[PDB]
Amino acid sequence: GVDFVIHYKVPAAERDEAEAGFVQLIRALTTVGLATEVRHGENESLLVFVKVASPDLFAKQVYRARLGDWLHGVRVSAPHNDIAQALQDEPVVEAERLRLIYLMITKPHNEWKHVESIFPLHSHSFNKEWIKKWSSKYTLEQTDIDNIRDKFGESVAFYFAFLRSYFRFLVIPSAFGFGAWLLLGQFSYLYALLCGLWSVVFFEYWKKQEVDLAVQWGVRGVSSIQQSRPEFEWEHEAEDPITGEPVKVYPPMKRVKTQLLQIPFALACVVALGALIVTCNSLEVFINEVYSGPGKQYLGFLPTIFLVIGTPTISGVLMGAAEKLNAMENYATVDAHDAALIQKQFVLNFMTSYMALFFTAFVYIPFGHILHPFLNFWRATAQTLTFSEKELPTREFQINPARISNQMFYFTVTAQIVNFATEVVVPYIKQQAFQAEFLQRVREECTLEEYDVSGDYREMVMQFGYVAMFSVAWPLAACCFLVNNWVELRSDALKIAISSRRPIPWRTDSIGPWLTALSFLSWLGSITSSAIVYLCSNASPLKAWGLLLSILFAEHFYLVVQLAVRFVLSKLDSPGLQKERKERFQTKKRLLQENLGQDAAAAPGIEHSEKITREALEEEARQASIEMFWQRQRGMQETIEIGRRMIEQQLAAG
Amino acid sequence: GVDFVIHYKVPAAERDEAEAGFVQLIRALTTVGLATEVRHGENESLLVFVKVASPDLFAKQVYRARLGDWLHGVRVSAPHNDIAQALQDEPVVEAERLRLIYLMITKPHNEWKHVESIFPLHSHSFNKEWIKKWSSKYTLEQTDIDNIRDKFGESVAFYFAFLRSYFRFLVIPSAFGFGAWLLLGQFSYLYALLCGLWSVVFFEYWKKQEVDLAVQWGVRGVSSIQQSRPEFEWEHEAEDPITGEPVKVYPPMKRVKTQLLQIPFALACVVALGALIVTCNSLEVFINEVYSGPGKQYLGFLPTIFLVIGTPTISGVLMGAAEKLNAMENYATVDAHDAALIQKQFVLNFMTSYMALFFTAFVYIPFGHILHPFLNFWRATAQTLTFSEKELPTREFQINPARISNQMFYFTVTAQIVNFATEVVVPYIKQQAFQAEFLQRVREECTLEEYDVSGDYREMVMQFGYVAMFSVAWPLAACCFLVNNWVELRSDALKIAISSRRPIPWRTDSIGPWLTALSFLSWLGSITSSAIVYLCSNASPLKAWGLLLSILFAEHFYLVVQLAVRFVLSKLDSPGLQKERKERFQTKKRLLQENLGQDAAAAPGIEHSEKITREALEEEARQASIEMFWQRQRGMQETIEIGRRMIEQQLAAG
Ligand SMILES: [Ca+2]
Ligand SMILES: [Ca+2]
Ligand SMILES: [Ca+2]
Ligand SMILES: [Ca+2]
Repeated sequence: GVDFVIHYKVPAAERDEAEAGFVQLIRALTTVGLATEVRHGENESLLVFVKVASPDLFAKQVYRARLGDWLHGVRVSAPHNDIAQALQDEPVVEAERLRLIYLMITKPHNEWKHVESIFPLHSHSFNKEWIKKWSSKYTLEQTDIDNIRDKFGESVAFYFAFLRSYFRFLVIPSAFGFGAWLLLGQFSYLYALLCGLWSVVFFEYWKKQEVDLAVQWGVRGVSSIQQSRPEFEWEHEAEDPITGEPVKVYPPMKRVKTQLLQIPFALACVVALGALIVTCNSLEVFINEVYSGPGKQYLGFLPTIFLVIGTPTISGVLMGAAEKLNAMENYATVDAHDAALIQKQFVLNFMTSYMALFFTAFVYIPFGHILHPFLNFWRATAQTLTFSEKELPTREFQINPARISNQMFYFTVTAQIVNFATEVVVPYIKQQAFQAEFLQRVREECTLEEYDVSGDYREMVMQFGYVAMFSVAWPLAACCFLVNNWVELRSDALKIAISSRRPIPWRTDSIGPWLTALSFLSWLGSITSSAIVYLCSNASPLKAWGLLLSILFAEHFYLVVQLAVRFVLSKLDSPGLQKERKERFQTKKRLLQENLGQDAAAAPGIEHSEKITREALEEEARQASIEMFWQRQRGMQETIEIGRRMIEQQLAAG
Repeated sequence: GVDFVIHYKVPAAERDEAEAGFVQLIRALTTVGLATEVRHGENESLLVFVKVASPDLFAKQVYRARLGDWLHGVRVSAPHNDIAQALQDEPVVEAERLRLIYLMITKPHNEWKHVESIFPLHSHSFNKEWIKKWSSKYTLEQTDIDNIRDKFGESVAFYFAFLRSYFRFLVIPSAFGFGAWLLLGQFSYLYALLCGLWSVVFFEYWKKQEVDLAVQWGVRGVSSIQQSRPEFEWEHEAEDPITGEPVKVYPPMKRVKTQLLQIPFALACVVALGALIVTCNSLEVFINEVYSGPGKQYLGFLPTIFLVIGTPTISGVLMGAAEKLNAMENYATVDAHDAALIQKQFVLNFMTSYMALFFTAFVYIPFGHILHPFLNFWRATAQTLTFSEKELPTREFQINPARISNQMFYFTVTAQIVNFATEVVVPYIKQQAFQAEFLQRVREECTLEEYDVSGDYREMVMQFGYVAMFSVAWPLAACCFLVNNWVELRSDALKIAISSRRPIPWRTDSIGPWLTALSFLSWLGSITSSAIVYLCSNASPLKAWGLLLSILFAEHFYLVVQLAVRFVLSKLDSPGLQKERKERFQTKKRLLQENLGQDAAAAPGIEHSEKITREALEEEARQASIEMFWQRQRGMQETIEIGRRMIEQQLAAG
């Protein structure tokens, strides 16, 4: 097991001595401001190793960070022992350390004229047992995820927390999905209902989980604490309505107006990518269904090639408009900025993941006769390419309902197998192609890319969409994903260890933008599922009332289930919210104890009512100093006897 | 201006001396336990006047109440001056006083074997200027509502706060409603969209307002503080997960199961009342449209008579099932119990308010030919009643599309005019029929019923439903309500003063159950409006795609607008939530100041990095006591020069 003695590593690119020297000078000048540097240079770029010297001055800042998080309400419990030494009963976590030191480097004490990167080194001793402990287990445990947070951070930890929770909830649709396939058959108006019921439950349950995890890990509300973006544009400067600190203000409603440009942007993505996909699909239909002679197997690959060339090209242009629009929307924090870019990308992701299926389930199978003009375009076009005047041989366009079954098999089986290769084997091959002890190891790790949680997030989010929307045409889809996800936990853990450098510890109290993505896919999947069932069941397909009622009932079934599930979960106890609400109580309680001598939160004796008589006496006397207003027959019994006397008097009248 | 010197009044019914005497004895025995009693008896029932004697012992309990509200998080700011006398810079409010002693009277220190009632006396001096100041103003102000809370309480105050906000938001549909009527015409697929847009805005805006009002009045979360119901059934006893106090527990999910019986209950109400209303409507059609000879004007009243007899009779039975089901659901607090009974009643209210219109807009006008079997039933039935064998004269059933216009005129004009009479003139007539100074006045006031906020709440809530659902067939409806609501503010204030006794000060942080009612009416009104537009426009009415597309677009327009409005409002500042989040900050800040000497929330000088060198020296020495692991070239410049030396060395290779 190889060891490490470094906290962070800073490589400074060496182009020309003039600026490279200046870079090395002041970067050193600043780093030594608070942290030790040992600078050994390898691979034509100098490597500045940085670690905290004084542990006394470090824990003084770690504790100061604990206070900051607690002050703004991010941390549930204060470190109010007030002595930093004895406060290490809650010891400094490696992620907590690595994060806080990263800040000292990356706070406004740096970022420095094209520094190559800043990254911590891995822990081979930890990564070994990591992939080992998980490859032996059939079932992961919460403490395993807690360990992930400890060494890497909540940003990485939540994904595994999400993937794990999504994995076990995926058992349910694997159950009645197998049962639907085994008994009920394809296109069942029952699996769709159970799929909608499931999607609502899993989503609402995970939202409830995120609060608990945020409280457990003490990151609840960390999103509005992180450093604001440098290139954030602000019109004026005011006071924080909470903290009172000088915050730079930019009109929220002015941002809302700018964010309205996502509506035409989204349509542009649906049109651009959609036209690209529906075109390749028409070729796929023309080449296979409509014959076109020898070389068909050679020709069959050609439309697939168009996708590979077309997708990054068209979406790359659209991404430029996204990145440009993202800056215009002007986000205060790095958290909000990257979360908005991801949402913009989701429209691109949606198209390149489902449009092939939409074309099949809503255009191809239920109608298909509208594809004839598309087919003729390829008929004439291919004739030109042939160069020979003779017509390409042709046969009647016949609709094959097995198309939706073949595509679903790809996305659920074949596409997931080539995923394991692309996500793991291809990066590992790159290492093989590349092919003191610290330095060689550090050379290696310097090369790798930073781990991106977003890539792993969408792979599962887009996968969920397949279940929510198109699994009614292939009920065995959930089972294929269930198997994949077990390996996905292992595989993603494996690539973090050896295929990428250790990511900077970063904190979030939610999966973020992916929540809306899941929620949208779940809703649209209620319309999609039922609509597919009606159209693909194959009486004449009466689009008028037949299609719309199927959608009307299933969508409203989804909406009612939504209200039902939330209602039930709202009456269940929530550990996360209970902790925060209890600390707040006791904190308020403590001040009361200190201020009032422990005695607050009995009833006076009857004899005290004589003191009551005394106060009435004192009132009368003060009024006696000075008409009907002050009348009292004082004493307990005097009133009783008068009232008693009244009782027999009133019956005397009767 | 007549004055008062009493806080509360307790009349004890006198039937037979044995129990009436026992009632008078111990009720007195208990009342004097903490409060003064003067007992003068009038109108065959003894009147026990109760007021607080010791003002020193009273403010000691008022302040203790302030602490209680603040401790549980209901109050934003503590009364932490700790001296009750100087804490009257926030003086004791009359409602605050009256509420707290009502508790003193009615907590488990009473309720006492059929005590007639317990109620405070009005303030004629205040009620005079009340109706005066509002009858002079064109526009009410927040401070006017604040005054209402002061003398009556938040329960009464919220209604007027709701009515006022609902009144001014009702200006908007009065605007484009007049415009739709003036220009666009009836059944416009544009007013409906603006109606849905408006309903979402007003509702979401009011929800935001309730938080602010709750914070302003310091009642935020008071619902889970009030005394639990005596007849609440509890299985076991545990500790409050927050307070730690012994709370009696009843399984929430066991209640959820019991609450599932509202689904068949609702259907029973829709069927029972629905059958009753659709029957009277068939008579209305038979008597007017289908002639039936002389006495038609006399006969015309007969179906209306059926409604007046039928409605309280059928719904009275259904209410018994509601009251029975309500107890089974077993609610912990009186707040939750009455809120659930109101929700059950809403189904009855919904039917008796809109079913006549549904019959017109969905059965009568767009079809009507399905009414022929209903008409024949009355044809034969009337023949039997006539006693003469000769057939009743008959004429062709002809559909009149002006029916929906006539009914809408009733509900918006005529029904609101007879409302002013029933809600104000009829109670005032009752006083005229009824026709020392303390005695005369208190005798009069004892008779009056307790003010019910629920009655005034539904009148406006059911009115809102007319706008949200059926105003597209009568766009001038909002204007008629706008005029009514201005008077409604005045009139309801007038009946509280003279038509009813002063209500006990009671606190809530929301309008409660009416929120869901408004939200449901707003949603259903999106389907109702568009469906009405399509069906009542009057090509053949293709129910299949035509009706459903109209609903599909308008409902989804509603759902998207919902997300849009919430998104916008979520980026606006909320005064209520800002106060609570700031106190929590400063409270946490204060403890930090006390504990750490005011100094927490600069950067060390470069020379300190020599102390950094010192700590590295201390590390080495301790390791020196004891291979590649501990390597350092100490000092700022030693690292710089080595790195510098590396620079020209690496270029030498090149
Ligand atoms: Ca994979
Ligand atoms: Ca992955
Ligand atoms: Ca009225
Ligand atoms: Ca009213």
